[PDB]
Amino acid sequence: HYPRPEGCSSPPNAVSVGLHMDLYNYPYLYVKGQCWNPEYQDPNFPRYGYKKYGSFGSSDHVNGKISWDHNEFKEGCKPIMARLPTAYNYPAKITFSNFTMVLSGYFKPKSTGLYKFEIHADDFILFNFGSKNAFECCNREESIDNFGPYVAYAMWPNEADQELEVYLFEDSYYPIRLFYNNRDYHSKFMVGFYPPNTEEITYDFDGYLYMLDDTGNEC
Ligand SMILES: CC(=O)N[C@@H]1[C@@H](O)[C@H](O[C@@H]2O[C@H](CO)[C@H](O)[C@H](O)[C@H]2O)[C@@H](CO)O[C@H]1O
Ligand SMILES: [Ca+2]
Ligand SMILES: [Cl-]
Repeated sequence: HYPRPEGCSSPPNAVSVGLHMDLYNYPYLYVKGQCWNPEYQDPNFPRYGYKKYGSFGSSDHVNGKISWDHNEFKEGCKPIMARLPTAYNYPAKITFSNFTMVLSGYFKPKSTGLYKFEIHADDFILFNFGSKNAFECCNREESIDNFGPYVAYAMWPNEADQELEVYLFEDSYYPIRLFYNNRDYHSKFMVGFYPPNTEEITYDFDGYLYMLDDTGNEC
């Protein structure tokens, strides 16, 4: 039985394009008995530990080509400044070597059918999906950390590749929450999907990602 998660409904004027992003500090234990912080492994971390170093940035309308694979860095145990893809509407360089990111909003299928998602993580990616898994319809800011058991849990090195299948409907916006951490050095945040009856994967979310107003009525 393919999973069939709950979605949301909204009048078009209450809909805007793209996801919300918040960026959080994630320090090294030390910079110039390993150097990187193992905190990200604690089970309380994705629920509330991820905020305890404070945040440093946010953006909105995050759309299109949101994945990356940064494997060019030469040095470990050291903060390295680099830019996010332009999909993030976030101009400043970040400590790509060590940071945490949460992306939330809604995935809207273009056709009713079965979707397969594929994620590849360095270091850590969590995938929550559905009004009863990610967050409440039209109440994203209040319920953002009330997510359920993960639909996918990818951690480098040993659990770094994951996939999942969900059956989805044209007329519904599905709450979606993507948690990413880099503890150190190289950074990979790859979230792709296969639409229904489609053999080739895509990493372009353009036309699929939306935000609804936080009215709180289930819309
Ligand atoms: C070339 C090499 O082996 N460099 C090592 C790093 O692998 C290692 O850091 C880890 O790198 C992996 C990717 O392979 C991953 O991104 C981890 O997050 C990261 O900690 C590092 C140990 O601190 O030493 C480098 O020299
Ligand atoms: Ca890493
Ligand atoms: Cl659900």
